[PDB]
Amino acid sequence: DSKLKDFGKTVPVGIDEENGMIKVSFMLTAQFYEIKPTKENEQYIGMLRQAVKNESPVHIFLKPNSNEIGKVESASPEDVRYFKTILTKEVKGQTNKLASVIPDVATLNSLFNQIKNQSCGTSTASSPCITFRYPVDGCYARAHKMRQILMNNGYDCEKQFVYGNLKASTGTCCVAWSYHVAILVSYKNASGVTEKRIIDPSLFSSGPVTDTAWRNACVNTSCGSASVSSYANTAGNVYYRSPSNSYLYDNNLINTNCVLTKFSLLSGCSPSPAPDVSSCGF
Repeated sequence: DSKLKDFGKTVPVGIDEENGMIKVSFMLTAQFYEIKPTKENEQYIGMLRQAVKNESPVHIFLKPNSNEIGKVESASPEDVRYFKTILTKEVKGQTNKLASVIPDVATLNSLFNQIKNQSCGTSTASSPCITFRYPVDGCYARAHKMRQILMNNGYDCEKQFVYGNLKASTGTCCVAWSYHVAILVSYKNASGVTEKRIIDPSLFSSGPVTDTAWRNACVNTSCGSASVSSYANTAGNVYYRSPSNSYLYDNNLINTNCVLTKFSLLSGCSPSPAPDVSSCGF
């Protein structure tokens, strides 16, 4: 209805009960949404539970200015068909050939610098800049844009998706996430042995870090309760991976650039929830 905020259609991917609240996660967005387990909400909650089970879409209405779900409606058959097409079990490899392994640490560091130079809030960056300074949401777009920079240099990489009750701190404020993603880059060390590091300037400004260290930064207990439930490594071209191992792609960065543009001026841990990006297509 008009009193509720239309979030649009999405596929819920997780549901749990924490502190008398039902916490729901959705595809692509890293934000949690909540719904109170009241008698009035029992059917909405059931619709969500079944949709999580089956990875099927629903239509979400939010209480205004909040992450609280006020209503859940069924998705159309056109919706079901549409979501099955974009959130797929069809695996599509990267078409143009690139080197999957960076030749040395010096080149890894060069790549890190090129990526960090594209941060929103730096004079070196070109539009759309990468919105590292806005950790609330958009990890998926930041990671895909980071990958593009590697590809501009003739390299590909992996993604690592980590999932759970995640919390991270900028040093001055906290965000909560249902998942996070960054690029996982393979490079040859001094002895020619392949090692991997995450690059993620939204969490580590200094340089590439181990994935172990990066996942730890996603469970920052100074922010509240946090834990990891899973992680998965994927091909770099995967834009988003669901907890059911379905893939979403963004091969022309249509979605990536749209999201980065939408968040371009945002910084810190507000606004939360992040602005609507449902209009960004693929």
